[PDB]
Amino acid sequence: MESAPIVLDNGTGFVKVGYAKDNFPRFQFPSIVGRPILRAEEKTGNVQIKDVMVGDEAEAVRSLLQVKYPMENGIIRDFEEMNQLWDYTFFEKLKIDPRGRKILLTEPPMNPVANREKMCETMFERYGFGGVYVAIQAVLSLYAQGLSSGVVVDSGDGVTHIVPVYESVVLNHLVGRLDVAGRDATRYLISLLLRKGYAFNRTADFETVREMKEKLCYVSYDLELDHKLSEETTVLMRNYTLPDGRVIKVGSERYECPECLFQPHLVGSEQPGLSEFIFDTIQAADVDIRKYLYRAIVLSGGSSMYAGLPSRLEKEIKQLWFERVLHGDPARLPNFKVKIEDAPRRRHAVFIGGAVLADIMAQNDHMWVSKAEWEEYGVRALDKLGP
Amino acid sequence: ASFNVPIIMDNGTGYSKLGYAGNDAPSYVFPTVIATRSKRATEDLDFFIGNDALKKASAGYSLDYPIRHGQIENWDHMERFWQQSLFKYLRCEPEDHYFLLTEPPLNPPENRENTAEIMFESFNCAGLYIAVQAVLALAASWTSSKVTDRSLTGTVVDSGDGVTHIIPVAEGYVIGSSIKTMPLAGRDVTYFVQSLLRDRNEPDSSLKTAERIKEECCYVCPDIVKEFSRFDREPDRYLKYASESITGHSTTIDVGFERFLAPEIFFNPEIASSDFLTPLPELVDNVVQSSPIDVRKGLYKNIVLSGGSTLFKNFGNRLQRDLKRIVDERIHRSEMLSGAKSGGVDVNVISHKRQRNAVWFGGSLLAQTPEFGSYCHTKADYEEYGASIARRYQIFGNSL
Amino acid sequence: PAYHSSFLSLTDVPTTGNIAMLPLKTKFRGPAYPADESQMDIIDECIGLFRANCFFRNFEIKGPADRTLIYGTLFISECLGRVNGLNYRDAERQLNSLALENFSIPGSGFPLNALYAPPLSPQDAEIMRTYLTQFRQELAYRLLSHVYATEKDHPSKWWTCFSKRRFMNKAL
Amino acid sequence: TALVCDNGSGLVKAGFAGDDAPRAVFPSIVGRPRHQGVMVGMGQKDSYVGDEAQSKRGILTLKYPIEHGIITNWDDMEKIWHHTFYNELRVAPEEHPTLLTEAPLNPKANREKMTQIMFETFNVPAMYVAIQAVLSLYASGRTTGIVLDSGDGVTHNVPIYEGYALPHAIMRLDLAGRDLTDYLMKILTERGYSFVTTAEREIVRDIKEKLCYVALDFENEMATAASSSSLEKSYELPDGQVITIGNERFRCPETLFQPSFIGMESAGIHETTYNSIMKCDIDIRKDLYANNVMSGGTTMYPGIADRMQKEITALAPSTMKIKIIAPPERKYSVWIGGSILASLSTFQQMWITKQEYDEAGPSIVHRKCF
Amino acid sequence: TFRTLDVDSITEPVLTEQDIFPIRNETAEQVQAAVSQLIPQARSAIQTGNALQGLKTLLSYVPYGNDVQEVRTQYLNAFVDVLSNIRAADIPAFVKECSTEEIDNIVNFIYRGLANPQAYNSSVLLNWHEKVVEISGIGCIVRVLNSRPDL
Ligand SMILES: Nc1ncnc2c1ncn2[C@@H]1O[C@H](COP(=O)(O)OP(=O)(O)OP(=O)(O)O)[C@@H](O)[C@H]1O
Ligand SMILES: Nc1ncnc2c1ncn2[C@@H]1O[C@H](COP(=O)(O)OP(=O)(O)O)[C@@H](O)[C@H]1O
Ligand SMILES: Nc1ncnc2c1ncn2[C@@H]1O[C@H](COP(=O)(O)OP(=O)(O)O)[C@@H](O)[C@H]1O
Ligand SMILES: [Mg+2]
Ligand SMILES: [Mg+2]
Ligand SMILES: [Mg+2]
Repeated sequence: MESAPIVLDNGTGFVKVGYAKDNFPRFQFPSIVGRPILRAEEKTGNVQIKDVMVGDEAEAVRSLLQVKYPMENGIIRDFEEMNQLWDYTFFEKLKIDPRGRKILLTEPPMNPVANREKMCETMFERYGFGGVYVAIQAVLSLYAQGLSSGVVVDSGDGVTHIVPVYESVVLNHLVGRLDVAGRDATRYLISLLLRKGYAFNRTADFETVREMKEKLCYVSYDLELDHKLSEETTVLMRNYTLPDGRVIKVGSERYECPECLFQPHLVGSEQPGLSEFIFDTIQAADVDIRKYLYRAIVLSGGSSMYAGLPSRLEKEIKQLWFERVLHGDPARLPNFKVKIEDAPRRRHAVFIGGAVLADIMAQNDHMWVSKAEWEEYGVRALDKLGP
Repeated sequence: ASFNVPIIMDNGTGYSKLGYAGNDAPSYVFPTVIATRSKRATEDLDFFIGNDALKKASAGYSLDYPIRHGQIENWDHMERFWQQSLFKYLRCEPEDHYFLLTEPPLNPPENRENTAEIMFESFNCAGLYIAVQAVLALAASWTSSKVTDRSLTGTVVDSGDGVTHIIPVAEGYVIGSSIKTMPLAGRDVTYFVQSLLRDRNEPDSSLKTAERIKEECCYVCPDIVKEFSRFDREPDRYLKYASESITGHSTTIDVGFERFLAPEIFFNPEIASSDFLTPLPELVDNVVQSSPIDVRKGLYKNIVLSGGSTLFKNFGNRLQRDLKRIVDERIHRSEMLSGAKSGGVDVNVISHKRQRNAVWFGGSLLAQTPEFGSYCHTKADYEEYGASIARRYQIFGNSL
Repeated sequence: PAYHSSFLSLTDVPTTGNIAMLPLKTKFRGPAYPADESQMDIIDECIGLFRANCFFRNFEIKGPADRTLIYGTLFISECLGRVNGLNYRDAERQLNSLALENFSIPGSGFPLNALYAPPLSPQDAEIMRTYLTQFRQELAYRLLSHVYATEKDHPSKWWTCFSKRRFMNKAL
Repeated sequence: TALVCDNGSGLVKAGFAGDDAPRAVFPSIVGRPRHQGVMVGMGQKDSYVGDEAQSKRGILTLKYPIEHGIITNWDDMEKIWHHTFYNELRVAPEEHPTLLTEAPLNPKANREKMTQIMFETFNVPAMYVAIQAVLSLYASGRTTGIVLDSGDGVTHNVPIYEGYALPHAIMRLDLAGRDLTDYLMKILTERGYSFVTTAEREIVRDIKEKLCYVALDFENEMATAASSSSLEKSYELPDGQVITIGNERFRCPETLFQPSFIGMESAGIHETTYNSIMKCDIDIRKDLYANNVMSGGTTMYPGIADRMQKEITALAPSTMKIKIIAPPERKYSVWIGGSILASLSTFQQMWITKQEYDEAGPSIVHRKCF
Repeated sequence: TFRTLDVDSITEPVLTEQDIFPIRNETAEQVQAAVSQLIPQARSAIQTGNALQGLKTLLSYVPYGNDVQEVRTQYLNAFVDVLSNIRAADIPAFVKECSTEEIDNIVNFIYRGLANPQAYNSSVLLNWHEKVVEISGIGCIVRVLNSRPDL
């Protein structure tokens, strides 16, 4: 294929993988590992299950598997299962020998140091990569825009994180985590459907409500209007057929599920939701740069894909500036400019930006942490990878 | 509000407990069952309820339980059950009295709406409080009504006939994000006892005989492979139960491993169900570990038991030891990383003299409060807004 | 959860397909390595766990020792189907006839052909059959010492009740 | 008795003039329940303050009505003042004249609304609103000094000589214990610990008060922490869970000397103090170096006085005798100084009375108070 | 809290009805005079027993506008009074000789009549509705749905 640097978005819900200059993931698959189970469920001779089965091999066959996730909240929870994802990623998805290759990895901005350390150790000491770079996921989503300033908010399966950038300087003191994302919204959909008498407690059923959420949920633009369509009308009602063949009815849960991003208290969090987390972040930036951050609020990651989320977010920031800056005086509201950037490709902006950055540093061999540098400095070799 | 005593109705899946605020017991405790017929039309007058419905199966009435898995699902039958509760048993006029009702924490907005229109339009009650049921069961746990005896923080495990739910409450506030429910309770352990009598082809496997074998013969063991082995090692572990048939003759039933294997439904729900898998000690851990960090000692220090299906011999001791194992293994993982011993946490599971009817006794104690009539919907609220007044969830966080 | 084989803690065990040919106490002829007569082996484990395990409806397999315990668990359900109303002597001859008669191995009408591997060579199939025939003859002979423990001319009802408790909804 | 109330940006301190410690000291917090699920008639209410807000905190959202020394919420600050009078001191405030405290370089509207609420809602006979740093000087038995006060929301330097303040040389920094607690909640994420609720903020403040310290030489303590666990300590969470903390113990307080750790463009407290004395005239510059008074709870760290001394002696010329004055009571010194001032004979003519407030309105506080 | 503050009503002004429908090219007193010339002809045609010519003349002009409710209601009073005085056997012969624009005006003003039964007799308006829709088809109601809001 090519001698290029490999780029790997080892995300909490999905792995995405490919090479420098790729305009889209070469492969993308669930970051899941499966073990064989029997469960008072259908069985046939038309398949065979190995003692470890992962990614697409697990997701297509998950009725037969104990499904587990090697990651949660942007951190590796189990490196023994993460080793099985990385084996699968290199040896039977890419079908590559890692020996002496250079690889670009990704993580969110406020992880434990042990996550990056043991992840780089694994690249040098299981796979024998010749060099590694680890990039902050949301600065890659800005490389995908071809853009040097704006506040970039990335919401995936594990974490929602925000990174203000101005004139290519990253405002590291302003970066933050909202510990609500696509998995919390999926756990909330299970909780809301449980009030309707449905049950989804099997490890294989989490991917079923993920696909249901991803098909049927949307962000209410106006809560009292969606509550009116919900309580006065049947128009929000929708049928979903599970891979069982069972049919379930879903109504208010379609707007009530993703509302936990804009109202985290619905999932028990005390943090402010997306609009107020983004506003408190921009409003903490210096006076001379606030306008440039409001004129480029860059959305990223799969949990930014709910229908109406850009519309609600733009409105709710105008509405929050009107409360907290103008104190309810209409006369200056038309002068406040905000622009949500909401590209079609934005679920993959971290990969697409990693494929840009990995090309920009492909020839600059000193930019990567080397295997020869790792084996003499250990974890102190990673002090190259920013502050 | 009126100066007349509030009327307390805990309508469970198995049993309805009916009475007046401030009494030392419910006035009635009888099954939540209706017996119905299956030139003027009067077949909606001809029904019976409770103990008097159980007497009517031989007279050709069809019995039904209008509450199943904690939720009302037949509003015709629940309206007739309430009118007969009010006018036969409680012998009261709704226009003179305020009512305390109950339902599970999950229960649909639709159920509280349907409940309010029957109470305010069919019966025309003066006012209605629909209580969060296991929050009342915390208040029944006090040693006396005096403020110095109150323990406003505790986990409550309620297990009745139809559903079991674990509720964290702290400083008197319900942490609704942390509610856990297991869809299995006292009826599913009866269907399991019944299924085991039926697998042995015993002379009787009627539902009353499987029920009576739970109440009298069943208990919670430490471990079912050790207890199966004890039923080889010791011979008087098998009991003989004498039962009388529907057509009025004697029978004798050998009762065996269902004595320990049937209460194991709570500690291994993979025995009961394909659809629920997490055992009750792990499910109580998930309630306290999802709950805010400053209330976790208080929630483990006071795990109140509630509802009839928590009364199995050795149940609270199995829950306490298995949860203490989960809790200390999690604390020791942290001591072994840090190189310093903790203070630990005491896990206390609390069984108490009012445990059988803790929701009703709590409802009685809370309806005695001077403020109570201000927490009710009054019929004057219902005349303005209708049944929509009761629709909003009390226990969970609402959008809007 | 359900109970798994203590012999999953063993290592470098002989194997065919992905059955473990575990150490076995027996007097029947075949390939299985003689266990210690003083210690529990997989058949003392398989019968001791069976009447708990047959109630669970979810089971995750840790390795080839559990694949062996499952095949035994399914064969105890077959034996308790075959045994009913017999004298102990008639039951020994009926359940040896059941153990000996031609059965499907994994890789052939086998009920769990997704969870078990086919035999790794044309010769691995013969060692898998000659192990499974010896195992299930011993498993039949050992079960009868429990179901005819207290009386000898009728099978104990405290064992015959599991005859319809179909483990994980699977049967041979 | 006059009352003395220190309007602490994180910690209210209240008592009677001529007493030698606060009668009451408590969090400047109002807490509100984050759950609508309730027990009827059960002693259960719309807001909690002070020690009720701390003891109930797991189910509350906690907010301080003061941020950076400025009252941002007046409806909750009047609950805090109501609680100081009617619940902590157990007095009717209309019987007692009240000394209040203020930070230098605050909004004038803060001091106007603070005199207005005291006469118009608490009905006091008389009141006064002193700058905190001159009270901390009067608490220490001296008329010359440069006072480094450091509370929850503000830190400020006031040069004062022969009882005359030098207001052109005053420095103020919007960095103190709130910002150090924020930065500790931030850097504890690197150990893998997530603290995000307004209740967990109070746990991390307790970690900070119990275990954090000022490094005497920071890059040597960093090299020490990289070499050994002898620097690491353990903390018992309210969960019974054990937390381990290492270089975060001294990286947290280093922010006070290196504000750029939180992205803030400022001099650290050494350079701020140096530039404050260096902005005073050369004859006074001889003396205040021997009288660097430290005040407020953010000056309470282990090692802070020795490192404040080793830093300020590298900026000052080598002929100077430098002293850091850091009493063990420094947490309360602005209150102890207010207790002294409200007890002085010559102070009784310079209160603001209810009569001259009725004759002038709330703008009178700018002609009566420094 | 911020969620309830209407920002859209001031940051994105929506289309008005006069952006969809063209402005009336006549003043309020100019249309009020034009109708005040027609109502006496419509009344007079009832007294001579020529109520069919009473409608044909009244229908030659129609008032519209949110500034003219008084003269619109006076025109509707005359319209319902004229329709109430035409014999039910004359309706089929009259409807088939109306233009598509006269039919559109008849079905529009029977709709304004049906909206106010305490003033207007619905029984004759429903009889006119049956016959106008039977002869001219469904499209005449479709033209009323699509019609201007200040008719
Ligand atoms: N159209 C959609 N509507 C709603 N949710 C979506 C949609 N598309 C994807 N998601 C959700 O986004 C999540 C996956 O997004 P993404 O790949 O960006 O996460 P990730 O990178 O793996 O996670 P993280 O960045 O936190 O480590 C899943 O929860 C998925 O269901
Ligand atoms: N001593 C007991 N031991 C075990 N279960 C019991 C005992 N006494 C009653 N039960 C069971 O408790 C259940 C009824 O409990 P209850 O709290 O009244 O349920 P519910 O409120 O949901 O109707 C029934 O399944 C009943 O058989
Ligand atoms: N021993 C200590 N070591 C470090 N910080 C302390 C110590 N004691 C208190 N603090 C800090 O003191 C601050 C409160 O100081 P205080 O002088 O009372 O401020 P304020 O008057 O403005 O409310 C809190 O942020 C607290 O974390
Ligand atoms: Mg991602
Ligand atoms: Mg119940
Ligand atoms: Mg202070």
